Amino acid sequence: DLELHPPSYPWSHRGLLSSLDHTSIRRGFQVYKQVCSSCHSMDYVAYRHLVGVCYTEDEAKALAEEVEVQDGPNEDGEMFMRPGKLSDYFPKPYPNPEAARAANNGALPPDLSYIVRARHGGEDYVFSLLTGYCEPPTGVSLREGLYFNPYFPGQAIGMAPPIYNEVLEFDDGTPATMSQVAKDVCTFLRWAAEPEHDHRKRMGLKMLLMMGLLLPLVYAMKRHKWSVLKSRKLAYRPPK
Amino acid sequence: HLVGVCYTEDEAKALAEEVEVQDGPNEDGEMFMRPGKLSDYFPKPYPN
Amino acid sequence: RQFGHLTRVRHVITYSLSPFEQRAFPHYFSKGIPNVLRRTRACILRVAPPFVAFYLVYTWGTQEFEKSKRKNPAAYENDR
Amino acid sequence: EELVDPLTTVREQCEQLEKCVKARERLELCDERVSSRSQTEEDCTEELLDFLHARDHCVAHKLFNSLK
Amino acid sequence: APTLTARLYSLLFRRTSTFALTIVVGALFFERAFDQGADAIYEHINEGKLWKHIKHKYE
Amino acid sequence: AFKWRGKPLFVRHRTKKEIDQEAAVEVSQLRDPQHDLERVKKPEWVILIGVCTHLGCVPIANAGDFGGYYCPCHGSHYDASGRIRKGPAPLNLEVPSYEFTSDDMVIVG
Amino acid sequence: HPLMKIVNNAFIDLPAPSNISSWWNFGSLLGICLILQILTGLFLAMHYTSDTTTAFSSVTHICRDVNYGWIIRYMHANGASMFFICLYMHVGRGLYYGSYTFLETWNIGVILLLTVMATAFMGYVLPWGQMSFWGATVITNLLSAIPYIGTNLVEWIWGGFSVDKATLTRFFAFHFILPFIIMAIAMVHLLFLHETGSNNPTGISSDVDKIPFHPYYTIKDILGALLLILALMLLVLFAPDLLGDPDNYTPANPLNTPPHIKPEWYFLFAYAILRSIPNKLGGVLALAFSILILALIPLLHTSKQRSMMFRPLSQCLFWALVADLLTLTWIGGQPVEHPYITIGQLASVLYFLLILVLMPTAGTIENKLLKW
Ligand code: HEC
Ligand code: HEM
Ligand code: HEM
Ligand SMILES: CC1=C(c2ccc(Oc3ccccc3)cc2)C(=O)C2CCCCC2=N1
Ligand code: FES
Repeated sequence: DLELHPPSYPWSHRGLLSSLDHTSIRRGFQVYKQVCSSCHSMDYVAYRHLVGVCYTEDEAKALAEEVEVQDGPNEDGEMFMRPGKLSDYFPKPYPNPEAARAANNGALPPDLSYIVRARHGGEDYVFSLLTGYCEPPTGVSLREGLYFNPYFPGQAIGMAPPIYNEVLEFDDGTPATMSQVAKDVCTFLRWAAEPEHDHRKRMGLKMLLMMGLLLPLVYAMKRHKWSVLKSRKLAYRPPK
Repeated sequence: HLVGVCYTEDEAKALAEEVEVQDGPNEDGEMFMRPGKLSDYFPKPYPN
Repeated sequence: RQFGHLTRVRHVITYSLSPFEQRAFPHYFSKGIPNVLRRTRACILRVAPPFVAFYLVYTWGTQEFEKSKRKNPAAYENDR
Repeated sequence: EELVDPLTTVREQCEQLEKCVKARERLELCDERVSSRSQTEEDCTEELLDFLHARDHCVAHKLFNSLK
Repeated sequence: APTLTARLYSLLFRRTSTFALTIVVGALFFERAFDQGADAIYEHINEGKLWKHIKHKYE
Repeated sequence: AFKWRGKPLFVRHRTKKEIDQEAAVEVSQLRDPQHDLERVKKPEWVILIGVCTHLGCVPIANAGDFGGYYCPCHGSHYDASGRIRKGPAPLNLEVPSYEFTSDDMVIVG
Repeated sequence: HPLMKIVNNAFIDLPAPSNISSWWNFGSLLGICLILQILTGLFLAMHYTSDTTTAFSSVTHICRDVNYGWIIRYMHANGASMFFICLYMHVGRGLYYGSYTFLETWNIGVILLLTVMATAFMGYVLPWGQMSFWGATVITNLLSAIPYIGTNLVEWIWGGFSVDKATLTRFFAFHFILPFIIMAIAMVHLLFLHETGSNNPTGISSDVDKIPFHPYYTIKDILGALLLILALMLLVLFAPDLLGDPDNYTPANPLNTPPHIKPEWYFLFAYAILRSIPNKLGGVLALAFSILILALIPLLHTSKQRSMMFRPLSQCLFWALVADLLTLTWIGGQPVEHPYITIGQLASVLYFLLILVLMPTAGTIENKLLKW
């Protein structure tokens, strides 16, 4: 019943004009697909969103095609499966929340689309949750289905450690260590929650530059106009 | 909707109860059937 | 309420100058920074102490909240 | 071949620091307290969290230097 | 001698008719100039991290 | 837990040992003084509106100190009959109006 | 020509005072905020849907898929806050400089505040996140504390026995329209102001020294508009989730209450005054009176000087009232535990004591010092 606030991990995309690491997103997606996809929903992303961010259109289409998803109704009046497409949203692991709580010890694995924006701390919290698994100290006797992680609010998380050294292998030939996985997937879950992130900071730069240009120019016009009054000199001259 | 128009509450409830309709999800995470009720809309003949 | 019907003003003379004839920023850092400072000295005593008092109550209250959140030495100590 | 995570290097490097080992001292001192008592309703979470907070602050300072 | 800024006033923006033509054309050029510059600044700030830098890679 | 009138409806079948446990709890000790019997219509089946009486906050069952539930917001602990034990909450959990149609079906409201 | 003459006497050659500080710029900014909320809001409603099935999906659809939908959303969401910052400046200015002596202008003001509070509250429900749902469920239920009809009043408001799809859809209808009632009220706010003229920082009749609104205050209000835009776009582009709560990105769920439950930042002072009193009805009446006491301010005025410019005791107590509000805003944000309960209790009493007891006495003493 005590708080443990995460630290300030210096991300690639931390500063005011600092963009997302699209190769790290690329790997971070693979971490979702390979590891987090089997348990966790990501309802508000489709394979077309990946195009021009971390993958090409053809590459992203191939990944959609890999998985098979429902479509219909057909002419007979029934549903059938077909290979996925750019327009398909990412496959949900279970049909509903009750199937999740059935499958996972009465615990709902939450949707990872907005998880960074949904929790306090964001990537720092998600990273410290993933990498920060440790043993329960003397006194802390947890029950069935539970694991000790200190960064989680209740100290007793219902999630098995999801990532460990070389749980997957990256296509670009990067050393798949536990903290490298955590880094990449958190860099991806940022993008899932805030895809506007790069474009928004560019607008930011352009806004600061343009405000830097205009504010003195407008202030100069204000001063130029008000000058008449600000320099004026009042002389009282009554008669006798 | 039938109650107070053409039937009583008890009569209308019996007719709802005659037919069986879907409800859920349950705790296992799946759908099941149950006898109909006043709040159930009339069963659609086909799914689409 | 219009220019002409506002009020009775007598024996005043207003000397003005065209904005193109005069400067926009006349003695800005020269005369201004002292004037800004003077204005700051005038107000500070009236304005600041409540915000200081807020800061004291703020940090203290957060400090005392963190103290009360944490463990205490009477929790089952000298009591097996 | 077996692989190694910079995390485990940087964590042991950061565990060197005075405040880390001082929290670690109180954690160990708690562990023996809770162990030596007969039956209690008490734990050593606080001191683990003090330790981890002091450590992971330092971890974050130089962990990402190793990662890409 | 005709000065620097007076030479602009005299021929470019004395009339309000040409004043606007100057602004419009100046704004037309400014847009190309500024966007291009601030894009390049943002892209140099964020070197190698955007898609356009790693696009040749997978294409 | 059920979505009833938008509110959580906590129907609770209590184990034979747990039923007379709450009967074994003494009546003048509670902030809002009530015996278990004056809250329940069938000893095994107690039902409650799952809303903390301090401020609207959904409790969690099989949690807290006693056998009933707990409130996350400011730590109000309840017992298996729904009665308030630990503060800062003022009153016992609100029992709805209900009756049993047959041995298997129950109706609330 | 009948319209231009209205716009002349309004904005072109309206005689303004010569010595008006930047504290009078907030009026024009509040209109710019109102127009910004209207224009952004309209474009959000073009894609937003008010059904509990689709409400969340629609807001995320805007951010993700509607071209530049995100920038419109956060301009609405942070502009809402900028509107409120501007309001609290605009209200305080009048408290300081004695502008409440334009009774009708001020009392229309007091209405304008309340309508925006209702607008923004109902607006916050719309996206249908946890904090939006649970904010409504908490704040609305307060009315059940009313003596004899509150429990009915609440169910009528909701359209059922809880916050639900009935409530959300009407809350959208009320949001989309009440801004226009606000703009209508605001034109009457201005209408009484031209009757009475405008105030200046000295609190001394500036008929002797007037200047035409244009070109002076036109270019000044333009300058101020850029500073408001800057402040908005800093929030929108660098810190869009700063003032907002994270829990509202978790879709709403009536079977699971978030632990740290609260309104948005602009109601936290009033939320803290409500929490101060333990009795429910008392908490509601104090919550109400915290806002509505603004209407008693012109009756509580005592000093023979109008403005606080020449009034030390009043200035200190005014700046105390600001700090005390910032204390209450802080306390409202924190949970209801020690020591925040006692700080909130004292802060809440201090709030009403400054307004009702002290600042009038200060003015009365200030008179006696100057032989009044
Ligand atoms: C099951 C086979 C899982 C895999 C693989 C992953 N997660 Fe998970 N996660 C799971 C459950 C059952 C829960 C609920 C835990 C609880 O007790 O509430 C979770 C929860 C999370 C959370 C939320 C933590 C919180 O503050 O509520 C996050 C941020 C999360 N999970 C992330 C995550 C990531 C990044 C994974 C792979 C890369 C991952 N999870 C795998 C079950 C399972
Ligand atoms: C005084 C004027 C207004 C204020 C203060 C205001 C305030 C708000 C606030 C605080 C939100 C929640 C933002 C969030 O966190 O997501 C919101 C949402 C919304 N408002 Fe407004 N609003 C105003 C005017 C309008 C108008 C005039 C319309 C339509 C014409 C509009 C349409 C919406 C819509 C559709 C949403 C939901 C989408 C979203 O959440 O962003 N608003 N409003
Ligand atoms: C939508 C919100 C509001 C709008 C659009 C609005 C608009 C205006 C405008 C345009 C002015 C003239 C400019 C100025 O002097 O600042 C003004 C002045 C004033 N407003 Fe408001 N106002 C709003 C809210 C309020 C509120 C909430 C109050 C009081 C509770 C109020 C009371 C006043 C007073 C007293 C003045 C006189 C200013 C002076 O002393 O010269 N207004 N308002
Ligand atoms: C009438 C008036 C306005 C004013 C100007 C334009 C307005 O309308 C607008 C609404 C929205 C955007 C722009 C203008 C409203 C009030 C002011 O600023 C001032 C500022 C100080 C002098 C007195 C004064 N009087
Ligand atoms: S709200 Fe349940 S204890 Fe305060």
